[PDB]
Order: sequence, then structure tokens, then C-alpha cells
Amino acid sequence: VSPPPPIADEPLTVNTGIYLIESYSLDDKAETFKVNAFLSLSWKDRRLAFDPVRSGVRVKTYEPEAIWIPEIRFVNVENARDADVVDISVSPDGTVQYLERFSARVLSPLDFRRYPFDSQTLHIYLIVRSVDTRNIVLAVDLEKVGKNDDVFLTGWDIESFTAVVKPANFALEDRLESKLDYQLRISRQYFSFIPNIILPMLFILFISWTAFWSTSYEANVTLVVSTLIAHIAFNILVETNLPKTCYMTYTGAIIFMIYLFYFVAVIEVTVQHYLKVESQPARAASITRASRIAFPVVFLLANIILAFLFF
Amino acid sequence: VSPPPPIADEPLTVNTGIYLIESYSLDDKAETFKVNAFLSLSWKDRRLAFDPVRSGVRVKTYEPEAIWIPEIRFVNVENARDADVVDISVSPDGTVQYLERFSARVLSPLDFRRYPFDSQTLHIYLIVRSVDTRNIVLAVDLEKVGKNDDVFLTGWDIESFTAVVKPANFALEDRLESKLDYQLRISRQYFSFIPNIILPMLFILFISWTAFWSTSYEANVTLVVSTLIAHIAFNILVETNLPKTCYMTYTGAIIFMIYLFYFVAVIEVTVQHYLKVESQPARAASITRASRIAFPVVFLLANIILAFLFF
Amino acid sequence: VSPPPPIADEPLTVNTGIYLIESYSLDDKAETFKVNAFLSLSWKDRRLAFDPVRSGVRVKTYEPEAIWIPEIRFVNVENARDADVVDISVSPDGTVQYLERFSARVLSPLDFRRYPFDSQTLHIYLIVRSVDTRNIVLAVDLEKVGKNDDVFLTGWDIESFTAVVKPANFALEDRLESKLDYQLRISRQYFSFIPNIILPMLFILFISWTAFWSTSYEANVTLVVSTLIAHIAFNILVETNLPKTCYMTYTGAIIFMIYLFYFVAVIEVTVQHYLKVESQPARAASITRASRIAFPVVFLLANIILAFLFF
Amino acid sequence: VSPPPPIADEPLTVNTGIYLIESYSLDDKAETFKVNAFLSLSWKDRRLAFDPVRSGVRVKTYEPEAIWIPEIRFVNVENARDADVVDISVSPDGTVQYLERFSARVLSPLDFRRYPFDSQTLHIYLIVRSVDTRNIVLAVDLEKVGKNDDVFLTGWDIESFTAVVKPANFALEDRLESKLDYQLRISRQYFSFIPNIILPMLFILFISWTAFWSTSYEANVTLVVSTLIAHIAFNILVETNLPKTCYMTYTGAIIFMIYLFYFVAVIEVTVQHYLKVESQPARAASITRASRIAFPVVFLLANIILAFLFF
Amino acid sequence: VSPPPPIADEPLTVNTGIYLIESYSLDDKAETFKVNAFLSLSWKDRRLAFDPVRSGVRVKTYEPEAIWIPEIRFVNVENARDADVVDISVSPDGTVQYLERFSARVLSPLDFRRYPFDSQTLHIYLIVRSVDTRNIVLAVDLEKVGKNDDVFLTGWDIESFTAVVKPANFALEDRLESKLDYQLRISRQYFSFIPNIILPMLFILFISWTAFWSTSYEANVTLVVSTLIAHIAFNILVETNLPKTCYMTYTGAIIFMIYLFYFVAVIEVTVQHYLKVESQPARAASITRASRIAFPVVFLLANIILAFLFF
Ligand SMILES: [Cl-]
Ligand SMILES: [Cl-]
Ligand SMILES: [Cl-]
Ligand SMILES: [Cl-]
Ligand SMILES: [Cl-]
Ligand code: NA
Ligand code: NA
Ligand code: NA
Ligand code: NA
Ligand code: NA
Ligand code: NA
Ligand code: NA
Repeated sequence: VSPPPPIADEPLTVNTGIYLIESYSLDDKAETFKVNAFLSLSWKDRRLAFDPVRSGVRVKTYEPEAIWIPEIRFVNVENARDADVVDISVSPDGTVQYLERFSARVLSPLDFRRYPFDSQTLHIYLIVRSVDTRNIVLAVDLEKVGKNDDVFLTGWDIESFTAVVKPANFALEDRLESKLDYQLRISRQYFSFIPNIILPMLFILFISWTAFWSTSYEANVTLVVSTLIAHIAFNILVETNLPKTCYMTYTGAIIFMIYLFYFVAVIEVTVQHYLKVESQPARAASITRASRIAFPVVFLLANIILAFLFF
Repeated sequence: VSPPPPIADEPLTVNTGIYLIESYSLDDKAETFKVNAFLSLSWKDRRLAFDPVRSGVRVKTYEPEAIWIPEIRFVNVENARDADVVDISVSPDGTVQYLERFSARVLSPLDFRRYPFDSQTLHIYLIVRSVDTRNIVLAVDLEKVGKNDDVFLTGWDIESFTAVVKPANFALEDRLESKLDYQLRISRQYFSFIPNIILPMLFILFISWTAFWSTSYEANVTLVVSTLIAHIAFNILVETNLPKTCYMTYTGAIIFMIYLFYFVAVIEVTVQHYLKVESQPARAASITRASRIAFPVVFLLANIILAFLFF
Repeated sequence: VSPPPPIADEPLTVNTGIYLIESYSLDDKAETFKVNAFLSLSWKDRRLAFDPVRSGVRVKTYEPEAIWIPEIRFVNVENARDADVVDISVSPDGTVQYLERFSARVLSPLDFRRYPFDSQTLHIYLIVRSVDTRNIVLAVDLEKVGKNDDVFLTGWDIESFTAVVKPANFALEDRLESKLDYQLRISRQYFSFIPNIILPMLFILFISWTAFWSTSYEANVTLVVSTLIAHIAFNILVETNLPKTCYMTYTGAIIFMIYLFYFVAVIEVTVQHYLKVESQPARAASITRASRIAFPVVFLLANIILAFLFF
Repeated sequence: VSPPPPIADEPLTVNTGIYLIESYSLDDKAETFKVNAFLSLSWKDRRLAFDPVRSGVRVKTYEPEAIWIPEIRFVNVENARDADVVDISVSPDGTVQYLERFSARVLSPLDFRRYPFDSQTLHIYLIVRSVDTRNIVLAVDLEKVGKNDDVFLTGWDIESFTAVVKPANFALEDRLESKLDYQLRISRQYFSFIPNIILPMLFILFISWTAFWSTSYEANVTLVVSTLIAHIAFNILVETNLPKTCYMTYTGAIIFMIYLFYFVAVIEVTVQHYLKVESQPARAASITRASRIAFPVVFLLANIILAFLFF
Repeated sequence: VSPPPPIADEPLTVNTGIYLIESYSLDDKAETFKVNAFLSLSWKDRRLAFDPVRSGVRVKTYEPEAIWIPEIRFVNVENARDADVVDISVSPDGTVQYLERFSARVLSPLDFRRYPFDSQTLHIYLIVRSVDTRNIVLAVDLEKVGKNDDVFLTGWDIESFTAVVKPANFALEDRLESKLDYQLRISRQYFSFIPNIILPMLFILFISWTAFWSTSYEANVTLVVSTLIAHIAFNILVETNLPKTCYMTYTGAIIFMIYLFYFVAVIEVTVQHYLKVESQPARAASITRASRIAFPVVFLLANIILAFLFF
């Protein structure tokens, strides 16, 4: 089978449409997500045109083998899509209406800079290669683009599934290519982030600040160093949530700042002890007393500065 | 092959039935489970009808290729089902009796709010797309819906496998679709949750309350902070047996409240020490003595309040 | 092709045989094990009978497509077996000698109540569905059931591979089914559980009992709480080695009892300190002295009681 | 189908070209990476020549089955590539222009000696085995070798995708083989390595050096041993971000040196205490005072020496 | 197609040869390794013989379907090999020369008794089942057995790839079977085992022995118990690099002996304290002083005894 011939020098328009049935397995670390969906294609092949009153029937059904079908592919997929043709229907004028149901593991990069308040735009790229006999351009049939209401993605709120209607037509290896961008916008849903990660982590930190109300070097060392170990053990515990990145994250900065707060606390505890042993407890008391307000204030300000920087 | 033509205007009824052979691999985190089962379908195609007298035989066996079979699909499956046709049998009147054996990884959302006492309703959705020549509706043959007695799901009690007899008929991408709901009800079975997770966690907490019978700040700091580390280490240990959710869990609330109890204990220990060093051991003793009854009482009440809230 | 017709009303006997070539990947947590084996089937189809004198040859070889072969399936398999036909050989009387080499991931529940001294019985169920024309029953050819001598399963001792010769014939979805039980008996060979899990766990516990020879509350708190953390860290270390169950295990019970021993030790340490501070060191010394023999004795007895209860 | 016959004794030249569409799943531990690309091949088969006047069309399209296509394979791939033919086009002269799209998990060794500043040269080897009738040699069409601009590999910066134009022609199992080297040059991108791994690790080490300003053996033991535990806990935490190698890494040298610094600190702490108890606090103070500058200086120098040795 | 008939009673000799292209994914815990190789087979089929003079050509190429090919299989493979026929050539006398490229995940038991100094012998078993008409025996063509020079196995040194030339002929299920043993000898390469596992582990143990230079029970308890926790944390860290076995290992024995050394140290610390409190510091000092030389000496000898016992 060969592609349909043109009336004049015009290319062939293929009316695409992706309707999401199921979305699942969003791997934050692999930057992949799986999707089960319909793919509807529609073009006009006049060789397939028929008179309805002579044939008796209003639409003819065909097998994929029987007719010319455009080679549509996905750009950002791991392997070839697991597709099964649902129906092929030709109208009297030759307009083919193809429909298939596929499942694919899609690659879309993620932006963890604002985690756990981050919103993502997942992409699904459709592409078609233009043949020698005639050029092929992709079109969006907005009536055939959507998603089922049950469609969920655990820990996320699925906002919208839309398509960039203007295709990116370009040249590649001496032939024309028509690319389409399907966008799945998702915002993070993590209500339990505060009681499960932030709040227990902050308690550990405030426990260490009780050293500003003690004069026992031995107790203070235990307080500041043990809570530092407890902070690490707490991090080995909630590490699954800790977004695995190579740029600085909002959550990533806070964690770093917390390590600095533990270090500075040790300095104070060491200073207070040294001045006390050097028989100058007047300064040792001044510092400890200052630190009682200095540590919470500097922490609150530094978090305001950060929150501002990231949002 | 084309679908059977109607005598009048009536749609084609397909009598469905799923009989579970083997259930397994329930992934609480992925919200998936795997199932091995039979799928029985039945429809009336009068084109295949035959007189038993002249043919000699009462039932004719066919190959899938030889006859028209409806395109039945699962909605909430990860990839296409691994199906193998068992038998196709046409009765004299043309009533086809299809049977296949399939295996599929099903997506059914889970509700961890009441874990480890949670009960789930696993769904299996059957769907058929109506063709242009004829509309197709799904029906349930209750005599062909069930499960083998050996059918197990480790850590769960399989209660019932039933089907919502009324199909959800709706319009999708300009064509009619008949959807069916098969429900697998399972209640959690975790007897060892108390001795393996709750009881050792509570012992750690009670160890921390021995600080209300000590006046040694150095011993108390060790007691309350070490058991806090031990609580985390215990959590990194039973981290597998922890339900991973983005809403608040019963178990998850307890865990949070336990972190608050550790924090408050530190405050008491710090207060008792400060009042003692500030030469006011009369109130330091009062507080420590109150805490001896205050900490267990508030803990018991708060757990009653929580258990009431979730159940 | 259709099944062979009966001389009388008798059903068709298919002589089964599974010979294990390789056993591997026993997943204690998934309750699965993979196997690579031969499957030999033998029946009598008189339509295939031939005179050896006129034909010249004593046995005729056929292609699966060329002749009727019964639809044999496995019950407890994850997906369809990866089978490849080795040889099909028809004797003069019409007796077919089928042989195929397959590999399958089998599901067989495990009993961890007596771990690490547990022995398991892995099952492989063969099933055949009776057709309309004639009923099919499965038989065991003991000469064709066995296992290679190299057959190993790391973590176990392979005792026997036998078959329950009497098939479980029953009715399902209005048709007869003949089921067969193949049993692979394996006993656990973990001979180093003691030096790797039990002995170090016990050392850590005995270290805590040195608190009965000390009067230093501060040292005792460190001793009993640190070894409690060390017990957890040891458990996060050997947790891969330990069993994953939703009932009570022998190992599980001991672990639980050990947590109780840590709690009781804390009570003693707390009591001894309180009586000493309340200026009553006569009873504080009595208790500590009693505990020196009470803790080991109660431990030995309780382990005898438990070992008896489980075995 | 047989290969095209030579005019004279010249071999057949196949013009290769790999254009990367997607690069992903770089497994540092497995030394593998996955890739999704186009493979364009071009050779001359004069048996396929045609007159565009008689044939009507300027280029004929063929099915893989219909014509002779060279058996091109990848050397360093895990399994066979998941290829799908895009287009086969023959010009009147007999020049075949093949194009397929393949996915493949490629094996290229990695050099972690300079991690996290390491750069890699990933290889993709194309090979063709010469047949008996005529020899086959591989050629590079530089116009058909490249990569899409969106092509990413998380935590790395993709520098270049080039091909060694001269094929490595050699003899293997008595026949000629033409091998081609495609090189993907990447350099590590880990900005957050300093705040997430190095800086918190160093804080923990500096905390241990506060023992040079204390005389309390009990506090010093806690300081040096607790930070040693904290160093390990931190390493179990960042364990993921550590290259798992069987030679010495730049990072692996630093980590080792840090363990030596902890050991030496213990010696000092032990020595200072012994001299103090042996009533010689003049030397004990000298050592502690020296260590205040000795430990940071030796650490800075040793890191300079190392950084120089590795880079 | 049927097998070639014999001139006499002689069996058919098939000349085997495996040439390794790629070796990878050696899973120490699963006892498996993946391999990508050529498989060359050669047998004499006189039915395929041809006079060069009449035929015109010296060698005829065939399709697998066109001629009789022996059913060669691998014994110790997980699933069926992913094979693709490269070339089939028939010389004028009838000598078929088959060549295919395959990939297989092989099963080869490993011996971790001498880890990390262990050397392994990986096996690849070729087998052929004798047919009724003619018996089949396997032969080794040493000119066709080898490995590419780039062939690597990370963390191992590939010594040799040879084949046991004498096949193991035996009877299985009433038919003759010819088995061949291909051996891949690999010796471990773990230079960094000393700085990454042994040396930091010994430093922890050495730290514990500083308790023999202290009289502070409180400091000694911290020293011995904390380093015991640090030993565990270190083990949870390097547990990836420790042989995941059953039977006693060289590394396995050392680790155990180290746990005994921690326990004995506690006894000394406890004894020294008890004698001191019981006002007998003459004996308490003697023991501590003896232990200063007793602990290192007994450790050095016990390791000498061990290494002798294992090597
Ligand atoms: Cl695609
Ligand atoms: Cl489906
Ligand atoms: Cl099966
Ligand atoms: Cl390949
Ligand atoms: Cl094989
Ligand atoms: Na298509
Ligand atoms: Na179907
Ligand atoms: Na302590
Ligand atoms: Na079969
Ligand atoms: Na090819
Ligand atoms: Na500690
Ligand atoms: Na073969």
C-alpha cells in the first residue's frame, strides 16, 4: 500500500487525539510515568471513497493490513507502545477514522526546585515522518483529546490534559517531520509532609536548643550531638520523600541550613564551656542568654529569606 | 468478519463472567494486584445457527479467526491481558459460548486511613465499544462469576468476589460504551502488628517516662534523647510495615502524637533541671510528680480520642 | 483437529510427568519459585495408528500443528509457561509420546512458623479441561517424574520431588476438570543462623545484664538503653535474613521476648536507683543481687517453654 | 534472498548513521545506559534497479521481507535491539535507503577515579559479518549522525555524539568483520554534591575537633565516638550518592582519610587523659594545644596532596 | 525434515563452539551471570551434498526451515536463549556450518568460603537429545572456542574460557543425551576491600581497646558499647560488600570473632569496675594492664589461625 495522492501541492493532515484511560507509576527518580490511553487518527484517502446508495452501507470497516495507515510514533517513550487497533472506519468521501488503545512508559523531565509544593508539566510527543511521494502534517482534534474522570496519580492533583494545537514542523535527515505536544499538568498533593517530615525534624532541632538553658557541658554535648545523630537517622527514615536531585531544592536548602544550625550550636556549647573553665562565667552566661533568642530568630529570618528566594 | 445483524433495533447483549483461579502480588505502594482467572463470554450470532438433525452434532467448535468475537477489554489494567482461548462452542440457535484464561496486573486505589484494620474493595472493569452497524451492551451471568477455594492473598482475608449486574452505559469519543464492575472485597489480617510494631514502640516510650523518677539531668537527657533515637531506629526497622500515604492514617496519627510526647518529655526534663538549678526544687518536684500521672493519662485519653475519630 | 473418539463411554487418560532440570529464585517474601523442567505427555489416538511392516518405520514423528494435542495448563503459575516442544513420537498402536521443555514461576504458599528450622512442600498443579465430545482425565507415569542430581536451591536442602498419583477430578463452569499435585519437599539448611543472628543478638542482651553488677544509674542507663539501640541496629542489619509474616513465628516470638527483657531491665535499673535515693539501699541491693540469677534463669525457662510450644 | 553481486572484487559499503532521539537510564553500578535512536543504512543493490518512465514512480518502497538487507548488529548490547523499520526506499540506480528506529540497553565501562568531577566516553559498536559470496564493510554518513536538542541524561551534561569514521576491519571465526565506534561524551553535573555530601560530612569532623578545647575525658569520648557514629549514619544516608568501585576513587580516598582522622583524634583524647591521670598535665596541655592547629593543617595539606594526585 | 541417516551404526557428531562477545551482570546473591556470544555448530548431512562442477557454486546458503538442524539447548539457563541465526552454509560434501548469536542468563553456583580472595569457575552446559532414528553426540571445535579481548566483568579478572572436550554422555527418560562443559574462570579483583571494609572496621575495634588505659567505668561503658553500635552501623553500611551466603566464610569468621572481642572487652570493663568497687584495685589494675597486651595478641594469633584454616 502507498499513501493517498494529493489534489494539488498540499500535504496530508492527520487529525490526532489522545484520551487518557489510566495514568500511574510516576517515578520521580527515573523521571518517567506510565499511561494507558486511546489514540485516534483521521485522514482522507479518496482511493477509499464510495457511493453510499450503490454500496448500501454508510461506513466500511477495514483491517490495518487492507489500507494505508500513517506511521505515527511517540518521541519520548522508553520502548515501542503496546498498541491494539480498536476500529478502522471509512466514510463515503474517503475519510478514515482509526482508533487504537496503547500503553506506554513516557519520559518527561521534572523540576524539584520547589518540592513539595512543585507543579509539573508532563509531555507526550507525537511525530510523523513525511514520505517521498507526499508530506505529512499532524493536526489536533480537540473533540478527541481528554481524560477519564477516575484518572489518578497518587500524591498529585491532575489539573489538565491539553494539546499544543500548532505542530512543530522541522527537517531531519533530509525529510520533513510534524511533532505535537500533549501536556499533562499535575500539582503536588502532600498534606502529610508537615506532620511526617517537617514537624518531627524541627522538634529534634528545638531539643538541641535546650542546651542554652543548661550549664552542664556533658549534658549539652549529649543534647547537641545525639539530636544531630537523630537528625541523620530521621533522614535515613524519610529519605524516600527527599527528592533525588543535582540542583538546589527548597527542601534541600532547609536541610543544609539545619546542618549549619547544629554546627553553630556545638560552637556555642564549646565557647560557653571554655569561658567557664577559663574562669570568665560573666561572658559565658551572656552568650548562652543571647543564643536563647539568637538561634530561633536567625532560623525564622533565614527560612523567610529562603521561602522568598524559591517562591 | 462483521458483527451479527439485529432482528429489530435492539443492541447485542454479551454475558460476561470472571472466575478467579489465582490472586497474588498485592502491592500496597503501587495500588496494584495481579490476578489469574477465566473470562467467559456469550452472545447470539444467528449467522452461525444450525439444525442439529441434518448436521448430526449438537454443538460446533470454532477457532477465534473463524467467527466474529466482541472486542472486550479491561479498563484498569497496566498492560494488555495475557489471554489464551480455552474453548468456543456454538449451540444450535447460534448462541456462542466463549471461554479464555487470562492474567492481568489490575489498578485499584487503596484506603489506608484505617490501616492495619483497613478493608479494601478491589475493582476489575470490563468494557466494550459499540460499533457503527450494531450497539453492544454487557450483561452478568451470575452462574459464571466466582473464585476457587484455594484463592489466597497473604496478610489478607478474601471476603467476596461479586459483580455489579447493571452496566454503566455512557458515550465516549462519539460512540457507546458498556462498562461492568467486578468487586473483590478483602479485609486485612495482621495479628502480629501488635507484638511486632505497636508493643515494642510503646516500651521505648515507657522507658522515656522513667525520667519522671530521676533527678539526674545527665541520666534524663540520655533516657529521653536515646529512646527518641531508638524510636527512629525502630521505625527504620519496621519501615516496611508502615502504610505510605498522602492523607492522615490512624497508625500515622499515633506515630505523630508519639513525637509530640518525646518533645514534651524533653521540656519537663529541661524545666525540672532549670527550677532545681534556680534553687526552687519545691515546684521542680511538683512538676516531675504530676508528670508521673500526666504523661500516661494524656496518652491514654489522646489514643481513645484518635481511635474514636478513625472508627 | 478434533479429540480422539472413544471406543466406549470411557474418558481419555493423559500420562503426565515432570522432570526438574533446574530449580532457582525461591522468593520467601513473594511465596514464589522459578523452575526449568521437561513435561512429558502420553495418550492414545487410534486415528494415528499404523502398520510398521507396510510403512517400513517403527515410529512416526509429527509437528504439533499436524496432530491433536490436549490443552494441559498449570494452575498456580504467574504467567503462561515458556514451553518449546522437544519431540512428538507416535507408536504403531497410536500412542503419542509428547515431550516439551518449559520454565515457569510457580506460586506455593510458605509456613514460617518454625523458621529457621522450617521445611516446605512446594506445589505444581497440572490441569486439563474436558471437552464436549469426550472427557479428559490426568494420570501419573512414575517412570517420567524426577529431578536432575545437580538440582539446587540456595538456602535449602531438596528432599524429594514426587506426585500425588490420584487426580482431583471436579466440576467447574459446567465442565469436568482433572487436577494433579506435584510436590517438591525442601528443608532449610541455615547452619550459620546461630553465629550470624542468634549469638551476636544474645551477646548484646548479656551486655545489658552487666547493669546488675553496677550501682551507677548513669552507667546502667547507658548500658540498658544503648544495647537496646544496638539490638535494633543489629535487627536493621540482619532483617534481610529474618522471616516476613502476618502470624507468629518462632524467631518472631524470641525477638518479642527480648524486647520485654530490655523493658524489665530498665524497671530494675530505675527501682534500684529510686530505693537508693529514698535511702533504702538494703532492698536496692537485694533486687540487683536477685536479678543477677533471675534474668538468666527466667530467660532460659521462657526459651524452653517457647521451643516446646513451636516444636 | 542473497547479497548483491560485485562488479569486480570490491566489497559492499553500507553507509551507517545513528541519530539519538532519547538517552536515559544511566546505571552507574551496572555500567549500562539505555538509548532510543534512528539507524539509517544505505547500500547499492543493482538487482533492484528500475526505469521511472516504465514504473511510473521515481522511488520504489519495499518491505524488509521483499529485499536483501545486511545483518547489522550491535556489539555491546544486553539483548537484541527493539527495532521497527520506518522506511525502505530504492532509487532507479538500486541504492537502498533503509531507516529503522531502535531502543537498546548499551554496555560501556565507566571510570569513577575522578567522581564527582568525572567525564565519560560511552560507546555504541556497530558490526557486520561478511558473507561467503562477497565481503561487507561499514561506512559513516556524517550527514546522518547526530542527536536531538532535548536529549538529556540527568546529573550529566551531554557534550558530543560523534563516530570514528574508519571501521575496525578484522578476522573472526574464519570470516571478515567490519566494526564501527559511535562515541557519546558526557561530563558530570553535581553542583549540590558540596552542600549535600561534603559540607555536612566536614561539619561532623569539625565537631570532633572541639575535643581539643575540653579536658573532660567523658565529654571527649562522647564527642569523638558519637561524631564517628554520625559519620557512619551520614554515609548510610548518602550511600546512594557514593560510587561503588573496586579501585581507589578520589572521594573514596577522602572518606578513608576521614576514618584515619577519627582514629588519631581518639589517640590524642586517650593520651591527654593518661598524662593527666599520671599527673603530668604540662605535656597533656601541650599535645591538646598542638592538636588545635595540627589536626586542621594536616587535613588541609593531605586534601591538597590528594586533589593534586587525582587531578 | 528428518535427521541424516547413518552409513553404519555410528552416531552423529556435532562440532560445537562458543565465542564470548560480552559478559556482564554477575549477581553474586542470585548465583547468575549474563553472557552474549556466538554459537557455532557443524554436522555432516550427505542428503545436502552437491557436485561443485554441476552446481556452479562451492557453498550453498540455507534458511533454518529449509534443512534439518539439531535441537541444541543449554542446561543451566533461566529461560530459553535469545538466539538469531547469523549464517548456514553447506560445503560440497554436505558439512553444514551453522552460526547464531545468542544471549543467556546462566546459573552457576559460587564458592564464597575464600571471599574476597575467591576465584570462580562459571559453567555453560550444552546438551542434545538423541532421536529415535539416530543417536547424537557433541564434539568441541577448539578453533571455534574463545572470547573477545574487550570482554570484562567488573570487579573480577577474566582468566580463561575453555571447554571440557570429552562430552558427558548419559541416559535420561529412555533416550541418550550428550552434555558439554564450557568453563569461564574468573578471579576476584577487590583492592579497595582493605581501605573500605577491613581497615575502618579494625579502627572501631582498636578504639574500644582504649578502655584498657582508663579507670572511668562511665567512659569505658561509652567506649565499648558505642564502638559496638558503630561496628553494627558500619556493617549496615558495607553490608552490600559482604558475602550474601550461608556456610562459614573467611570474612564471615572474622566478623563473628570481632563480636566475641566486644563481648570479652565488656567483661574486662565490668570486672575492673567490680574489683575497684569491692576495694581490691591491685587485681583490677593487673587485669587492665594484662588486657593491654592480651587483647591485641589474642586477636593477631586468632586471625593467623583463621587465614591458615581458610588458605
Ligand atoms: Cl512509539
Ligand atoms: Cl485488556
Ligand atoms: Cl500454564
Ligand atoms: Cl543488536
Ligand atoms: Cl536453551
Ligand atoms: Na500507526
Ligand atoms: Na476479546
Ligand atoms: Na551518653
Ligand atoms: Na500443551
Ligand atoms: Na538489520
Ligand atoms: Na549514642
Ligand atoms: Na538450535
